[PDB]
Amino acid sequence: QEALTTQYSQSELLKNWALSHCLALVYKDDVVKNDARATASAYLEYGKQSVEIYHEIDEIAKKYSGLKYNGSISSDFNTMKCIDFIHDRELNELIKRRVEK
Amino acid sequence: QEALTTQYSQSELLKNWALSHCLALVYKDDVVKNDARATASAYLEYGKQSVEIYHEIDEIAKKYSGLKYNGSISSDFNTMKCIDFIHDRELNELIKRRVEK
Amino acid sequence: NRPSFNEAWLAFRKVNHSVADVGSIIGGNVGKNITGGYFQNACPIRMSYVLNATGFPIARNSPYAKVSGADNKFYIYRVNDMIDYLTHTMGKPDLIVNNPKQSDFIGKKGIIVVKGHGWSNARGHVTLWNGSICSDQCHLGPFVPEVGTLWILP
Amino acid sequence: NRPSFNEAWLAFRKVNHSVADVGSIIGGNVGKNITGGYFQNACPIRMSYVLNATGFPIARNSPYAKVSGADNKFYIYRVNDMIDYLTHTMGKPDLIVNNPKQSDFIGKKGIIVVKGHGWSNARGHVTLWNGSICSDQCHLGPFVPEVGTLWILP
Repeated sequence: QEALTTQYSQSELLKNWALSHCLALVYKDDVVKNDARATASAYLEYGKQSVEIYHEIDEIAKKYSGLKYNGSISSDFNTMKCIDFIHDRELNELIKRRVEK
Repeated sequence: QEALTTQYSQSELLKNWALSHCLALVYKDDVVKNDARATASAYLEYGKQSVEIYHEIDEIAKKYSGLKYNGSISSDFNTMKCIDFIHDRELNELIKRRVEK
Repeated sequence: NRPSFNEAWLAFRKVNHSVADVGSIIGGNVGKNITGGYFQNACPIRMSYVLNATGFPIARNSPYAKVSGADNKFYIYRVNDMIDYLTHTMGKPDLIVNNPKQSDFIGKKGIIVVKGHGWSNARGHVTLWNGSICSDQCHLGPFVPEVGTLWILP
Repeated sequence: NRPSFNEAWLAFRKVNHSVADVGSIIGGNVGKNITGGYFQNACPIRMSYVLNATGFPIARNSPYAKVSGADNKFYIYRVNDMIDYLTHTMGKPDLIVNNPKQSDFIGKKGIIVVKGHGWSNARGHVTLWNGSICSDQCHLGPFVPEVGTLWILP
């Protein structure tokens, strides 16, 4: 199966990059980190934007990846940091602002 | 930090559940799987829907989690299955249809 | 009326285990959902077990999401639902404490509800309290309790 | 004109390693981005290394996304950009093959582009070809080649 990678709009690719890259930050396991890294690079391939936009998405991602989340069940809730991240107003505004459409 | 969990609308919670649950399916590492499982349960907590809607979201998730994705770099692209999954038309329609708003 | 304290405390212990073990103990749709990983917070499931075991079973047509166990009895799986269920079946609470601490509950025993902020998976918790400790004390910081509620069990 | 084949093949070997190693070899912003995990596909970076090393450097104002190495030369990091760059600098391709197979390219050597479907991270690949094998053969099934393009290197 070929993935849906070529079907995404430019801002969808940037949102997809944001999510996968954030997952690459929060998870410790190498196989998982590499997987998320590899997945993010696919969205970078199809982007029309300069590398600095991804650096900036990473700047915003690190404000979530550094958070400590707690619950009444045992977990660091790493996955949730990245889900909270992709709803971030500054992230969506950054993407909407972009110079390279 | 408390996560943003209580700020999500009902369909946003279902979308967040879909993503995290799919990540729980595709990754092999226990710590990562547990984390994604724990994260999904948080979105279930705040839902107003019966358990069968999550069972159905899982039915659709398994059509992506079972896919084989390939590339010119070494990876199973597991993360990408779940990103493709959350853009799924049947998933979004299932959520929009829901009996329990 | 209300479950006796002694029977409630005893019942809770049977399911005071990891959520996976709780699923094995209870079986049926509870077990299937825990095996599938759909349920990870055993808190409202344990409370349901207590009510079911002590002669105060959760009614099938109760307006809360629930699944059956191998016993064909019903298990509420959301904390908020479990809390609301108790508010509607238990009568007037015996102690309501704003900004509570454990020391406010010393000398009294029954069903405790704490609601607060700081948790990412829930608005609060429901457990048993024997006047000194909670029944799930071994499973329990960043949670800031806003309201503590106790229904005394005889 | 074009990079000599021998110099191109030699240059490619210096960077025929894991993308992490490629980052260590090249350094500068290439290395920083690979260390940060932003670049995972070394394919267009290796091709850039070849052009830079053989006297055909990628121009700074070339209309493609690029980063500098420790050498202060420029490295294109998208496969599609690398392909398009070649189309615009290399002149008329020497072989264009619809639905290509490796046997269509036997006896000729230079820069090969294959475009096809089946990959989730790219529309194709760019590498060197010596008449028998690709320079990155050791790093390379579900890819179905649609078009094969060769620029002969002397």
